[PDB]
Amino acid sequence: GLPPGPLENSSAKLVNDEAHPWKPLRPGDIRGPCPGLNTLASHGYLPRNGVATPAQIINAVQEGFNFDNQAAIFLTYAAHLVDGNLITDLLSIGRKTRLTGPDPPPPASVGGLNEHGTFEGDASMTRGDAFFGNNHDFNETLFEQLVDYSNRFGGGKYNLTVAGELRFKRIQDSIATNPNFSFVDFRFFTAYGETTFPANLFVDGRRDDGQLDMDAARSFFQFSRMPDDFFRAPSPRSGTGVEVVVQAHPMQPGRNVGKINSYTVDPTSSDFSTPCLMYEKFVNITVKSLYPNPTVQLRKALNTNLDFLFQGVAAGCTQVFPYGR
Ligand code: HEM
Ligand SMILES: CCCCCC/C=C\CCCCCCCC(=O)O
Ligand SMILES: *[C@@H]1O[C@H](CO)[C@@H](O)[C@H](O)[C@H]1NC(C)=O
Ligand SMILES: *[C@@H]1O[C@H](CO)[C@@H](O)[C@H](O)[C@H]1NC(C)=O
Ligand SMILES: *[C@@H]1O[C@H](CO)[C@@H](O)[C@H](O)[C@H]1NC(C)=O
Ligand SMILES: *[C@@H]1O[C@H](CO)[C@@H](O)[C@H](O)[C@H]1NC(C)=O
Ligand SMILES: *[C@@H]1O[C@H](CO)[C@@H](O)[C@H](O)[C@H]1NC(C)=O
Ligand SMILES: [Cl-]
Ligand SMILES: [Mg+2]
Repeated sequence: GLPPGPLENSSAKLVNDEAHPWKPLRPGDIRGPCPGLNTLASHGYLPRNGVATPAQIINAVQEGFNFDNQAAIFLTYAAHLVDGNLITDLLSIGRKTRLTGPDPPPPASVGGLNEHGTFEGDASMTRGDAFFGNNHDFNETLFEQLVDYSNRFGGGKYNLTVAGELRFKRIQDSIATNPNFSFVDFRFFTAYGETTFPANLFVDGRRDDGQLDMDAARSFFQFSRMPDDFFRAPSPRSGTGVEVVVQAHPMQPGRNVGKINSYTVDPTSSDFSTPCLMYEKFVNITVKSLYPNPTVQLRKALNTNLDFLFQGVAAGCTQVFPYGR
């Protein structure tokens, strides 16, 4: 289906309401590395089994959290192109599942949001690096480090100042311990934006003061659960304040080169000075590598989802056509 448009009414409102109660997981229900999508699934804004269409994800992030339309389109179609089934139009918000339907040929993985190095990647705040065995489950030790950083830099709340310090701490922890640490291109961009989302979208919309309390933080990050009486944000937003997080500790894109403490800058990577290059590499290298020579029906589904992705790309970038027009 076509990407949904913006909300007709973007006011703050109760989203933890009678039609969207929290429920625990049933056998087979899928949760993944994103506390936002996990919460929408666990309140029935998404299918509770954690398998959804791109149109369902965009409608859910808008309706439940007031995620802005352009950000919703960009992230949802990027995730879907690399992790979703383009023929069935289904994406797992976590593990690979037969529920997304018959797989395309390799090297396409259709691995769900849990797939390392497509969307998901290293130096997550509350999830471990894939090298350490689990890139998707809530991690109590890492959450307690978020709490400690909130206590030291946020007077006990998570805010953009905390985000700037913890983002850097998590990068330095991956450099020191993950010999395969990768922090380039799409992950370099998304890792900074994600640190703003708790301050912008998990804060009750009646306050909208960017100060997330640790009870609410644990409820979203661990239990995929809105606070009792949670109001969504009072206007559409996604990553506003990311400039504060970058400014705290500016980093160049790079990777460890098969050993700890070997962080080597990659001059072929996009960075914040080359946002259009991030889009071009994502399509020309990442998507094309999964679907190098697609059959007629896949090519058509790729071209449709690539058009939708471009709708979420900031004005002033040129659309690229890896399978022609
Ligand atoms: C619109 C579509 C969305 C997609 C496709 C998506 C996908 C993802 C993925 C794959 C990750 C894992 C990246 C990583 O840390 O390795 C992630 C992280 C995250 N997402 Fe989402 N997300 C979306 C929307 C949102 C929304 C609406 C929120 C909040 C309301 C949100 C909050 C987060 C947070 C806080 C993290 C970081 C978790 C951490 O580092 O501990 N996302 N998202
Ligand atoms: C734009 C904020 C920088 C980092 C935050 C994570 C990335 C995406 C948030 C939504 C922006 C969607 C369009 C970006 C434009 C582009 O891809 O060139
Ligand atoms: C918009 O939503 C608000 C509360 O969420 C409500 O008070 C108002 O009546 C709504 N506007 C329309 C167009 O219905
Ligand atoms: C290691 O990094 C490579 C790409 O640099 C990636 O393909 C691979 O999945 C990573 N593995 C883990 C578990 O980090
Ligand atoms: C959580 O993260 C810590 C710190 O990186 C790690 O040592 C631990 O093995 C992870 N897993 C669990 C289940 O706590
Ligand atoms: C985070 O909270 C601390 C303590 O209240 C404060 O000094 C700092 O200015 C806050 N930062 C933001 C961006 O709100
Ligand atoms: C992507 O491929 C297009 C041609 O399809 C080309 O114009 C563009 O320069 C490429 N961008 C890269 C590799 O960054
Ligand atoms: Cl919007
Ligand atoms: Mg991760």
